[PDB]
Amino acid sequence: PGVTVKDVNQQEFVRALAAFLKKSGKLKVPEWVDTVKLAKHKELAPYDENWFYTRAASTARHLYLRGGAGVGSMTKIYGGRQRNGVMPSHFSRGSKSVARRVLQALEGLKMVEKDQDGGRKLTPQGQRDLDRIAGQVAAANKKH
Amino acid sequence: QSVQVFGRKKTATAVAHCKRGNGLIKVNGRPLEMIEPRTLQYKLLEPVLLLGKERFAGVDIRVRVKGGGHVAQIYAIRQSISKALVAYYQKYVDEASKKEIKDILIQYDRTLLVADPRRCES
Amino acid sequence: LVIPEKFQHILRVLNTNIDGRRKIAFAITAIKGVGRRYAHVVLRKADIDLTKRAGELTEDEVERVITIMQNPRQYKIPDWFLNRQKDVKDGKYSQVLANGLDNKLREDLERLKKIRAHRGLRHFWGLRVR
Amino acid sequence: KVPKGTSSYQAEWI
Amino acid sequence: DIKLFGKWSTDDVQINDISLQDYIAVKEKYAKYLPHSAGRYAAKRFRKAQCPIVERLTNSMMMHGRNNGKKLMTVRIVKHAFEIIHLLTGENPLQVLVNAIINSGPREDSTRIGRAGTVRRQAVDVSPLRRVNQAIWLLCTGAREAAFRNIKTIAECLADELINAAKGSSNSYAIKKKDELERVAKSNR
Amino acid sequence: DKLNNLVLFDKATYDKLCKEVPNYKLITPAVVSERLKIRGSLARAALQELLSKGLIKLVSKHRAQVIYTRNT
Amino acid sequence: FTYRGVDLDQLLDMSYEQLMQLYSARQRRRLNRGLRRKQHSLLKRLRKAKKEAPPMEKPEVVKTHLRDMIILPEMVGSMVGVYNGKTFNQVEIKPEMIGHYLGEFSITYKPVKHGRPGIG
RNA sequence: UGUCCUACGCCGGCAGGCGCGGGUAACCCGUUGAACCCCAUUCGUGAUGGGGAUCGGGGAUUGCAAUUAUUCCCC
Repeated sequence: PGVTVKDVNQQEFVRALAAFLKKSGKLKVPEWVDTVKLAKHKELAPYDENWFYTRAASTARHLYLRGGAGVGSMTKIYGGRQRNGVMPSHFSRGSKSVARRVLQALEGLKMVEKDQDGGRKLTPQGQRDLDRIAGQVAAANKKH
Repeated sequence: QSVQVFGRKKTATAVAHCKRGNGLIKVNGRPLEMIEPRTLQYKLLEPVLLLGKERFAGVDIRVRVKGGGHVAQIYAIRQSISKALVAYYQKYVDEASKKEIKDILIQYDRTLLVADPRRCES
Repeated sequence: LVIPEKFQHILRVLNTNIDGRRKIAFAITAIKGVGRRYAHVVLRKADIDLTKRAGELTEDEVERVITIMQNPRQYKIPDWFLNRQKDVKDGKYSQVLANGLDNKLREDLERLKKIRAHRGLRHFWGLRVR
Repeated sequence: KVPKGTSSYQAEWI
Repeated sequence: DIKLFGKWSTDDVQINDISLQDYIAVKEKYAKYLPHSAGRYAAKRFRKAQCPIVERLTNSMMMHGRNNGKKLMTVRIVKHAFEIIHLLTGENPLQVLVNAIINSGPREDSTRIGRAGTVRRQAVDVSPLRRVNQAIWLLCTGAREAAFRNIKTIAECLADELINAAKGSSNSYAIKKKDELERVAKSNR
Repeated sequence: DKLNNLVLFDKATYDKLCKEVPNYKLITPAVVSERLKIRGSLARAALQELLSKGLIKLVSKHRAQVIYTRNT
Repeated sequence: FTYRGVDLDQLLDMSYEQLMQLYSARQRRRLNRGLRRKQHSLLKRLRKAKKEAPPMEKPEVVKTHLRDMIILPEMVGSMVGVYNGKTFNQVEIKPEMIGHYLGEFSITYKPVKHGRPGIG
């Protein structure tokens, strides 16, 4: 029963983690998730109705893969093409408050621990949870 | 009891560490099927599909990759894995297996052992 | 999907013909003063699934979409999203609609001619303002 | 039709 | 055994015309797993004849400027077009590709002789390497104008052009252009 | 002339969908969109419905091209 | 007349920091930064010209080179000439145009009427 | 590249503000966590959801001063 998150399809791992967070029930969801835009370079609201859980799941997995990351690094990770009009396109960071409240909601789930180093890292119980969903996807992948 | 090789393409350098194992091929803590350009997947199974899992029975190989892009990293990965197997069969296996494997790989393609000397120019 | 009998080919909304065969969000976008962002948020606030087409909607859903579109603010649409934030006349956070844009554009233009500002005279000659 | 206080520099604007 | 995309056989491919046999490089040692190889093939003259012909078709598929560097897209489009060919015809799509290249390449062409002002052209023979190159170029161009503004995906249109050229019917762009070039050359002499 | 496509099915269109479609050997949204002048979104909806029903085999799923097969 | 739903009388009697909510961002930033001594001198000049006027007659014209003035509600009724680099333009200060600068009321250039082109 | 480059937290729809540390630099920015590209969703051949000019409103910084839109953000 020894499996690792790194030996799992990352996309399906994010989807399964989002499903686990959704059927978990308790999670701090802001009231403006249906009006927010996720970056200054993005154009529309996301098509997925429950994008917040997927974002929190991907955030938790990113803190698993490389910890010690703050809000600024998380905005650096999710940046993209700013289509500046007739101007040449550039690179722009994501929305700061969205990532900040994602981290605040996840530490409200006691899954993310504040660090003396300066950033944030993953709790050991959160690591156990991530290993449990990783084993779930491994079982649903190698047997199907 | 172990060997350490490198393989470069443009800028990407993949370092391969090979030892006595149980038939597992690992890169950056991820399985070889778990690298994000699955379109270019058969290029990185070319040593395995060319050579079979029978001679990869007791080999543990780890690859850590720095720099480059995506395609150059994949070519560095396959080159590093192949050089690791060749050096392992040099140091710990006989020489006839070495020349047989080298003949098969060279008659397949040349880039999988020798690196492209061309790089980005000023 | 199946054939809906109660399908409206053309919608008649707010002095505007709406192509009913289109998607709901972009059919609402087809009128003046509503873009894809505003149509998406007013449809999310109406608790309506976004995957449906415009013509195969019931009348109560259409009228409640029009109701939420007419008065945004007390239906929890925030006052940074609307078209006209501070009107010069009354200063009310108001989202204006197809006749409203043209009417208030004309009144802004005519008050700018009455002011005799540089922008109003530039509009009168008909040159670039920005 | 010229306003009361405007100058020729801006009377050509009107 | 080496199978293109892991499924497609190469030993069933037979060359009809022996003049193009030594240049259509698909058969035994030139069969690979993927069209992507990124080898130095234009370093010295006639080295591109050693190139696998699927790689040639892929490399002539990125020609237009907005797709001028993307190769993984071209190899997945080649894979999809081979799927479309296999479900339509039922044959080996490599055989269909080889037949299309054979039936697409012009055999003679007009050329200008004399000086600047000599507006009469002489008909000359066409090299086999040039014949293969121009056949690939015309097939890819037929795939381009076959799919500019339509619902049809370019993989489907590339498969349709390849099948129409392998059948030799008067529907492919390459077949029509080859017929026009040969008629012009026969008129000039 | 402009192309007019049905965003929703018709009775004759549904009759040609349930019967005349799953014997076309190869199935893509483009060919079913061009033979019957059907909008492509309705085309993928129809092909997904027929795959869920089980009358049409599936070869390939991708972001750009999806390839289906007539069953036997 | 009304301005953001506020009429002129309670515009005049209102204190200074509630006008720091009723303008645009530019005018609020300028008046929060603080007006220069020349602004304040012109302000005294305008209030002096307004108080020293007959009730039925319009005030005396005050000429200025200042183009960065923001029209506060205190100057409604002032008879002001603005320099545009060459000539003064005299204007009544109307109350619907408080949220603007003075310099845009004297245009500094002429509208271009194109003549017959020369050799080129 | 840097004594203006920014790490972290909080307030923020977002431009941005607030409290704090490092770096006169293979140390801190920075494993420079780049974009194309890849995989899934919606669109479906029409001035279209392509293309974004031109305009109408608000907000925030830079600067003695942005009215003749400095710049950036949001409908």
